Amino acid sequence: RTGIKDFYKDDFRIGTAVATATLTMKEKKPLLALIAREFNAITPENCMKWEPLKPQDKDWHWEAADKFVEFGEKHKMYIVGHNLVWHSQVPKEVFLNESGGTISKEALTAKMQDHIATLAGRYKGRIQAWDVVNEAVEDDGSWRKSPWYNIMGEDFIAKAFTMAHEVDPKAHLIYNDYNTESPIKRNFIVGMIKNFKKQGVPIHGVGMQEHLAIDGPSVDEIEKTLIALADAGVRAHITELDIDVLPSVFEYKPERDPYIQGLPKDMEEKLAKRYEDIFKIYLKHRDKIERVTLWGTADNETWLNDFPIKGRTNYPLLFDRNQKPKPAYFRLLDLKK
Repeated sequence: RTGIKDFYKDDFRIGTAVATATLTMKEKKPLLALIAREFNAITPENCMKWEPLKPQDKDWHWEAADKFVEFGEKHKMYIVGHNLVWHSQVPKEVFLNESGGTISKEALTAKMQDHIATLAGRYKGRIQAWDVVNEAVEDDGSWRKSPWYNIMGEDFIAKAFTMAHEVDPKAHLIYNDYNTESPIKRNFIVGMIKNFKKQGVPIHGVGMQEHLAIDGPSVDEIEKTLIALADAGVRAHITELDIDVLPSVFEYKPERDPYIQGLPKDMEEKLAKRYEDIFKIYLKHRDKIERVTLWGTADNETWLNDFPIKGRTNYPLLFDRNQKPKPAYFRLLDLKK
């Protein structure tokens, strides 16, 4: 019982996000060992996305992704495949023909299916969960006007899952999305999910990205999302969990980056209290959740350091800039003691 994964077995798997640099650099070895000690599930940050894996939709770059999957099997990880079909980080050449004007519905369908057949096929039986479709719902309670939707309709989701289930029938198919605590967006998602599953579409689970803030959203809305998803027939997945502790709502300002010198004790405790309250709800509905994954291991590798404002110093994860366990981490351990 050494890592946080051992404390949370019999409940749900504790995962993290693995960067490409961690796999292709020998000086990032301590990070790899740190992940193997603490987590029992992994998710590729970028190496399995369309553009980084297949730039201009031409030649594949399996190298980075292969080292990821191999690392997972080397430690018996719950390997998650990140993004088969996403609206972002996808080459423009995909949504256009050989002219190239706007591609047709049938031709684009072939591109999506060929991509799935190749990507999911290469790691068939070696990947436990796939992020089939991601962020298909607009935050205003409607369909996202992506090229995927505007051309193939909304049924591109139904086809992506169907194709993936044919390619790798043992993989747990997942629909991922953010802002799932927003009722108007959550209702649209659950409704969409229920409609597809009724039509035979193999949707096994729905992923909550859980890009939460230090203040909100509340644990009540988080709980309601868990209940709504459970009643939808799918399994709950926490996919990209992180806690933004910086003032939000861009241009850099000395006042909106007030923790350059470090994170104060009252902030460390407010963050510890935050993570604790969230996991309290997770443990309450442990039978609904299959996996809880934090988007990164240490604070130095978070995307929130440079987004939405570049140059800031953020503390969203369980480990700090020096790979040391933060009070929030131990706070989560005490829950299972």
